[PDB]
Amino acid sequence: MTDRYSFSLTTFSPSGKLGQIDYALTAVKQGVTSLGIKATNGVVIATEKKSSSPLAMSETLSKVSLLTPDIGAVYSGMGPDYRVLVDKSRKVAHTSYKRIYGEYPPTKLLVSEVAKIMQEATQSG
Amino acid sequence: TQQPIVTGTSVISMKYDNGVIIAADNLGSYGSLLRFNGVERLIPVGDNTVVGISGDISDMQHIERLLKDLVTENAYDNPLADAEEALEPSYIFEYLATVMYQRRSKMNPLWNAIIVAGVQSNGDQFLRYVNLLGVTYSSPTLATGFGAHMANPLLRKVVDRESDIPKTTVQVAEEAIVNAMRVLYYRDARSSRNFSLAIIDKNTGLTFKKNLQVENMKWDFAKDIKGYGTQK
Amino acid sequence: MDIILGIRVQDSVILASSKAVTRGISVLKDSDDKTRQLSPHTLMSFAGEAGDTVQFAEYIQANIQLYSIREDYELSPQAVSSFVRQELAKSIRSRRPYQVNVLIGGYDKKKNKPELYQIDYLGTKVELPYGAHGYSGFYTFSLLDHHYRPDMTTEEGLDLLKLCVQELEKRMPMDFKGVIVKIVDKDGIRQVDDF
Amino acid sequence: MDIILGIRVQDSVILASSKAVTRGISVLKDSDDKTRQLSPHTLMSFAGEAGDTVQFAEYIQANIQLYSIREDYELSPQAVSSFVRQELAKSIRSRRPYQVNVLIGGYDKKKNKPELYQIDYLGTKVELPYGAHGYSGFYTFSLLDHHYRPDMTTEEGLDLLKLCVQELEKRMPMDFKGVIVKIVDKDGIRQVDDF
Amino acid sequence: TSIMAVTFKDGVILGADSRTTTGAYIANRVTDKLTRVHDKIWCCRSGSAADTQAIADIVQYHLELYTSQYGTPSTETAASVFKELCYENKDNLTAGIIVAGYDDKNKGEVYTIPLGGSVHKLPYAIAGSGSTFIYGYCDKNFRENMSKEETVDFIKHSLSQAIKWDGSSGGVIRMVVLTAAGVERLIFYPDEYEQL
Amino acid sequence: TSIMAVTFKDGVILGADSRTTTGAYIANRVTDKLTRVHDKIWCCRSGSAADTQAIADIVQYHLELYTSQYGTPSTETAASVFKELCYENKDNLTAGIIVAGYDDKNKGEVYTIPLGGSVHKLPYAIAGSGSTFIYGYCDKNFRENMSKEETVDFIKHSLSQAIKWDGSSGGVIRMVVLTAAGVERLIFYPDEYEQL
Amino acid sequence: QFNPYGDNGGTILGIAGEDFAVLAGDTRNITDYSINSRYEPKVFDCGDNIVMSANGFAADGDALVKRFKNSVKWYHFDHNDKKLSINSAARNIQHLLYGKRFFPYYVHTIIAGLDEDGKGAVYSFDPVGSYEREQCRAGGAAASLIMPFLDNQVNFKNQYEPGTNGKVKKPLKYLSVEEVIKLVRDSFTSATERHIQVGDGLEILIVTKDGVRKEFYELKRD
Amino acid sequence: SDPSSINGGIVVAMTGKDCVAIACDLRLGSQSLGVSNKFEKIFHYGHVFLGITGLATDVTTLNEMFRYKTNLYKLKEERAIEPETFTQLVSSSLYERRFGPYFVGPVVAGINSKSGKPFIAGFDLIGCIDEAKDFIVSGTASDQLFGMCESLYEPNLEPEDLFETISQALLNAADRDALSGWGAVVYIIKKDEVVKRYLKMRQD
Amino acid sequence: TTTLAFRFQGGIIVAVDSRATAGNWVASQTVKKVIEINPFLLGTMAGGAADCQFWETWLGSQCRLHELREKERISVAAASKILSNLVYQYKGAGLSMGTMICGYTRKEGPTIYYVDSDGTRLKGDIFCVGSGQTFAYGVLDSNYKWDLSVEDALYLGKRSILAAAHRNAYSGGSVNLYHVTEDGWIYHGNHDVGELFWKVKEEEGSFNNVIG
Amino acid sequence: TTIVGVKFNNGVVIAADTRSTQGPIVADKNCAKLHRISPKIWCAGAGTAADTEAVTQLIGSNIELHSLYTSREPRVVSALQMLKQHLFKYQGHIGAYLIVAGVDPTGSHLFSIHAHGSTDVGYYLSLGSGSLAAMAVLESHWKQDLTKEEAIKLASDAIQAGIWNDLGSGSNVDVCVMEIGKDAEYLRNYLTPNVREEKQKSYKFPRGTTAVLKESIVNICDIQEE
Ligand SMILES: [Mg+2]
Ligand SMILES: [Mg+2]
Ligand SMILES: [Mg+2]
Ligand SMILES: [Mg+2]
Repeated sequence: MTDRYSFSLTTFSPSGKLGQIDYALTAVKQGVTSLGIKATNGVVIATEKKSSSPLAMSETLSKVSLLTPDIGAVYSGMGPDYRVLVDKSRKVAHTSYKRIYGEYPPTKLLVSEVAKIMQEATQSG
Repeated sequence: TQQPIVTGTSVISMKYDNGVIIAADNLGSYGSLLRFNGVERLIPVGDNTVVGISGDISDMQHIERLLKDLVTENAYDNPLADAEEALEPSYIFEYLATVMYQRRSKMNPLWNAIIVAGVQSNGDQFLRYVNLLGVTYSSPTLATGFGAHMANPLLRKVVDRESDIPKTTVQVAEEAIVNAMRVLYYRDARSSRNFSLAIIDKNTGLTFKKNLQVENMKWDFAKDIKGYGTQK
Repeated sequence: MDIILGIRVQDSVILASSKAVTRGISVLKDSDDKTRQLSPHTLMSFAGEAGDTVQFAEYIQANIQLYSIREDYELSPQAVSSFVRQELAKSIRSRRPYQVNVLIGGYDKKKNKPELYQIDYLGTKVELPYGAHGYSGFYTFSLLDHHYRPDMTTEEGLDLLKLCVQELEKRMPMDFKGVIVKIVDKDGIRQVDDF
Repeated sequence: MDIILGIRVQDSVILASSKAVTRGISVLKDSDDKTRQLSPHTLMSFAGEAGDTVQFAEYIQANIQLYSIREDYELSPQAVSSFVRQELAKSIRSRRPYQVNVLIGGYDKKKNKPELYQIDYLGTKVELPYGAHGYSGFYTFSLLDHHYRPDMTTEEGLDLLKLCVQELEKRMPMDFKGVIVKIVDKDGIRQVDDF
Repeated sequence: TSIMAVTFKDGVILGADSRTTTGAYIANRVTDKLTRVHDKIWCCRSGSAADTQAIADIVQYHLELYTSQYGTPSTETAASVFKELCYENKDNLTAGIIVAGYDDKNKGEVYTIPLGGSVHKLPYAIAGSGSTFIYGYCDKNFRENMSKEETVDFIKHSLSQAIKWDGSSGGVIRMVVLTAAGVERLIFYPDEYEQL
Repeated sequence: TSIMAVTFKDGVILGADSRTTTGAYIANRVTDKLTRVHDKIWCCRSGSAADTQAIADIVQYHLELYTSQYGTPSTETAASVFKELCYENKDNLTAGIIVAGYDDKNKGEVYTIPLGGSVHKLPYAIAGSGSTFIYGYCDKNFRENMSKEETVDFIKHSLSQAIKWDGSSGGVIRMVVLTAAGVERLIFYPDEYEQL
Repeated sequence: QFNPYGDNGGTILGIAGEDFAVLAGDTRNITDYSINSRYEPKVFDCGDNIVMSANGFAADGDALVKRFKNSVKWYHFDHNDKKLSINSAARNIQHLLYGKRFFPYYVHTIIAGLDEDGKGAVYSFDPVGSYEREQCRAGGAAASLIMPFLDNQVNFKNQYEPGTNGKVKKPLKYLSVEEVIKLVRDSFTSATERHIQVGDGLEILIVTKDGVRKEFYELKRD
Repeated sequence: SDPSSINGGIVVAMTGKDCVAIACDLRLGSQSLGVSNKFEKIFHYGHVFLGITGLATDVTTLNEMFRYKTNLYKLKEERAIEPETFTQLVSSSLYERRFGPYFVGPVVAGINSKSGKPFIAGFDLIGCIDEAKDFIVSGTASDQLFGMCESLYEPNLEPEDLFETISQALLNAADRDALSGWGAVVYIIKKDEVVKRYLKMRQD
Repeated sequence: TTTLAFRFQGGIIVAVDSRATAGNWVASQTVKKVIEINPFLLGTMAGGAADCQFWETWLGSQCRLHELREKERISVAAASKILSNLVYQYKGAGLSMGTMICGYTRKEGPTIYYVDSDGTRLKGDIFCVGSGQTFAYGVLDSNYKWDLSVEDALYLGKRSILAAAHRNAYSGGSVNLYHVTEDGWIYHGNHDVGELFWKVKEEEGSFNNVIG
Repeated sequence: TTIVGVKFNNGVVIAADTRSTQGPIVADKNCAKLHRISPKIWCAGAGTAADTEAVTQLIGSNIELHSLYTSREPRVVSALQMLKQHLFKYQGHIGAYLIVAGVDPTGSHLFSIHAHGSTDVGYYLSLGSGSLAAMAVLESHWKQDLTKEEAIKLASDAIQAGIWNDLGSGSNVDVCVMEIGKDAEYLRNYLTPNVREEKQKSYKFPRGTTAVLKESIVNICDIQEE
């Protein structure tokens, strides 16, 4: 066994395109519409609960997730990828910030941490 | 220098309006072994004093003999041995305190903590402590060993300062002492259920109560307690 | 090792270090040079546990020489002293710490100033007009506190240093076999061959 | 105390003793005379624990002076050394032993012979042509073993003694501040004031 | 601590006092020392409370994972898991555990695991500081194939004496009965067992 | 060592094992630990054999000199002499002695003198390393005013259990009976008491 | 192993005025984290206008005070009822203490009174009898909390006159008995706040030419 | 031998009306030997001030560590760290060395730039936070400082009155400690001005 | 602690600091470390405070008994030896003493004996004892001459204690000066180190390392 | 330190004193010993103060992540299991002694936990140097089926016993009440029986009392423009 894929699966093509990122964006394009609007005294994020079956209880599937008491997230694209990112985002808010500074991270820095995780899935083996 | 072998646990006591109360259980422990169950650790001297002793029992029995000899000696060539020249609690204490401090100064202590409870000639309450180091102190409530940590807090709620003493009756004082003995039985691993209690009152004199038991115990709540965390 | 002294005067830093090497019963050597040139205008003297002293000093020397080649530039005395302090501060919580005390005498060519840094084996750094390690300060500091001036010449610094050594030779029980004296200034490092 | 040396030549005994008195950190004195005249032709040098050395030496001095007055007669060096040995042998099993090592240099007027006795704090006595206590013998005995002759003059003894002191000053870690040298012969005891 | 487990005709019964001391202070006078590691496999704990709780929790996990894969474990298997933890970590543990269980095939079984991590299958077992005082009594009074009522009396009388003489033991006498019928908890208070 | 003394209707009986160990080696397997200090005042010895022999010999001397002057001493008096030696020299002694005697006025009496040199008058007493294992048994089985035969059985059964569990105890069970009728020695061998 | 010594806590404070002296002490007696007594007197009138306190191990403290009181009694017997002056008492206490040089009274002793010129006097002793006349001395548990405050507020240390900026010291003007008692009370109130062994009560003995007077004040009991 | 009293020194911090003060002595020693009279124990990262007593190598190391961390904080956060946040950072940083700790007694002092609230805090060597309203003390004369502060301190002192109180607290405490003194510095901190004053004191 | 005594043309100078410490805690800044044995003899305090106080007071009693019996002033040699013989009896028991017995008689002239609790008795010209002894020795050795004036000798002793008081943490408080003459000692006042340091810094130009 | 936990009818109450000490010196006179693991799970700590705080925040952090992961409100048994396994692993070197109390969908719970990792169940518990004084009160006045008001009274009385009789405890009483189907109410300084009396004297100095060598402005601002 051992993970013997220690090389990048995303690489530059002759035209300078990173194919796997472009194809990931294509998958996002097929995803259900979600939006965000910022007001003076708040922010709103919204999406459609596209229920796969009427027998499914769509309340048990949370597309909009609390990351910290003052930060929330929504997505478009692959649901399972989102779910694990939410788990990692919640944890990194504690490990790389709250356990150090005794307070929750500001929005931009938590975003920065989530962004870093997504960047690494674009370069790591 | 030695080590205590057979030992007695807490002695507890307090002042009330007309006198003093003192109490101690009837156990002689041999380490964790509850070896001897009929040991009297309150020793009356005359009709005005009771000496309560904790710690080493062999040294207690020696002190008991010293006090017995003190009564004999006081009566020698003393026509007023049962009147004006009778032994006072203050005389008995000062003698013991002298002995305790001398013995610690020779590096050969009597391994005890002692409380002398009594009533003086003028009706004044006497309550003072002395131990193996010769350290002495007085307080409205006094207790040795575990009693110092658990009995004093309870007894101090009844008599918190000197001015509370005249407001405290013998019934309230005895009630507090008896409750304290129950608490010590719950929480001291070297205590017994059987104890003795002595009241020295300026009006009714010395009342010595033997074979008392801790009663009205709460254990029923134990049935509901299961496991140590997750077990149901 | 035993006595290491330092004095920063007007235009130079002077380091005096004993020549004796004693291994228990016998004095094995009486001409030992307890110093290393870290860079053309930076000198480090040292004293402490046998073996560790030279091992540490040469390790530092190698690192500063490496930096000098890489950047084609001489680090300031302050920068060198900070590097040395960190290494000792790192060392004190190691499996087996370097038991080494050092003085760093350097001439800063940018600021045109002499600089003396005293660092003990714990990584305790202080910049001083004059300094010592061990018991050397106990005998010499009262003299230095009295006579020292910041505008002293190199020659006056050497004379005050002689008085310190004389007091050491009088009141110290150990024979440290005199001192090697070196001067650090704008022209670099040189040894006073008669002291 | 530190170094005490003795050498018995043709017609005299020479005792050399260090001048330093060190109390831990500082050298308190550099002119201390570590010797007592027991009788006109008997000298005792001493080294060991502070206080006990002088206390023992003066106690012996007092006893020999007492004997001299009582009998109007000077005890032989051998007799004095035996008395001193017994006192130290008695002392070693006491509550608190005298921690004192001595050399006894005497000129026997009856036999017309110099005599040197080495006695340690245990009461271990030996008559020797040359002797020492502590570490002094470790540095000096190889030189004495080489150069010593029983027919040496006092001047040759002093020259051999100088070589021993020079070797001590070279290889010993401690500064003992030179030595006071005294000569015991038929005319009595005298001090060499330039050494 | 005074603990014991006794096999009888219909199965096995575990018994224990409820006293937990820190020196001479009774830190807990109503401790439950009868610990469940499986439906009908229990244990009595003596020694370090931290150690024996840690061990019991790990065993419970192992038997839960065993059950999911292989069905109900035997009492022998439970004792083996206890032993493995006690033996392999003997340098860092102070644990004296009695394991008791009921199978339908094997019926009531008792295993004692002393300090070293050895295993001993016995008709009955006693352990803890208070057990020293009842070796004579238990040896004289134990019989095989006793009834439920007799076994309860035997344990009650035994632990009563252990409590009477051992300062480290006291409080209530807890018991757990393991039979085909199920699991029954019993409790006996001082006013009951002190007058025996 | 396992020793005991038990008062009964007609007087008192002393009991003891016969094992004396140096570590795990049995230096003497037929030791007599029942020691006579007066005609009808005996003692059981535990602790340092040197100490308890020295003490017993001194007591015997004291009671012999007492008798010559004041007539037969009481058992209380004998216990007092034992206590005086044990208490005053507590720093230099390792002695646990049970004193048992028969008067006509007082009848059978038992005093135990543990390590510290305290005195305790009891209906019966147990001591020695083996006594720990029979506190439960003896407390459950002792009755006051037993017959001679019952008291012999009580001691025999008690010391049997002490011997069974204590490696430091063993050999024969010796007994000395003290009554108005006189002084009777009894001995019981392993083949007898092991099958009890 | 038997430890013949113990620590009963407590804090004492002696201050010498111009024509008076005060010796104060808290009334709390302790071992470890327990209170033995909320009121156990620690400062004693020893006769001849001398007040004394031996703070630390209370058994040794009581023994020393008892022996000194005894020494005053015998001084009267042996020397025709002559008054024992404070300087003579101080020297006498040195010998009592040094007598047990190799098994010391584990206490810090302070005596207070008036000297033979009627001026306030305080003497301070170490456990083995080294002593000195002092103007101001705190002893016991909270001594390190109190002394710096007294250096500042009695001796005006580090205080200079405004406008001069360090050139002229604040002048050492004499304090009244009322002023001293204020500083004593504030010293013990502060010590009670920050030291666990200090509390319950404060008893002050004031010595003047008229005799010895007592004052008692409540302290926090936690 | 005891690492927290080899070098000696003290730090004290106090709150006043719309201000905080933090002060320290200047001594560095090797037990009995005085080595430096210019060893300042107070540092600042933006408007947050940190005093550190104890083992001098750790004082220097921790200052460099917190400069390191507050500089990265600022680059990422795009703002200066606040006293409350920095206090948690000190606590976290100390506790991560739980079983090999820095032998120090840190003291934080500062004013929150947004709320304007005065803030002080103290720590033990492993990070336990003491957030007192009145004062924080640290060092080899901490007992002396507790005594001085408890008696001299009163709430809502004006900046120039607070200066006198904290100065006298430090000075007189230091003069009863062998290992403290050899000069002193006092910082008076207001929302947008900080004044630093070197005190004249005895040099023994 | 820093104590010194040195012989010179005009007799003996005795100078001491005034600080007593228990660990890091400064117990006193006003300790009298010169013991006035009698009007002609001085002793210095170092090591154990009680041991020095007690036995040097006792020494004064022995000296008084000597001159009553012999009708003559006791020699410094005899006085110092009474003390050294006494402490030697106690050797091993744990006495702590390092003192200079200082006096000026007809037969001896100015004389100093270093007496010590392990039994040492040394006659000498300059002695320094205590934790700050090494600092004081430096100033003494470099400035000492036999032909010092009483004024300059007094200052030298004062300046040497100041040197120690500055550098040694366990020395300080104030400086006590004494001048011992044949007709008895003369006290030359108490000098606060705090005030003295700044005064000496300005007038002398020393301690440039320290900002004032 | 004195800390207690008391079960009652519809929940649990926890209380503590407010004295933190360094040896015999009182570091903080109004310390906060009641700590939040989660909104409705609170605990009080005795022993090494840094360890009690650190272990609370670590488990509190992991409890929060666990709550988010499982979409369920945190349980006391989870906090307990995570605390004990962490403490046991460190073999008592983390000197945290805690009383843990709270409410969750399962009900109301009260546990104690010791530094070596052992845990205990009870209706009333006490911890710290004043635990014997507190337990004396609890053993005297505790009964089954206490009301909320009776439990708060009993808990605070038990802390008071520690405050007055234990030198390690003092100052104020903090209380937190956790009732089923309600928000946990934290009552900071529930009792204040130890306010310092007014001092006899004001120690405010005249301005210019302290000698000053140098003054200077400290640049706290960043590097400026232009
Ligand atoms: Mg029990
Ligand atoms: Mg307090
Ligand atoms: Mg200072
Ligand atoms: Mg100083």
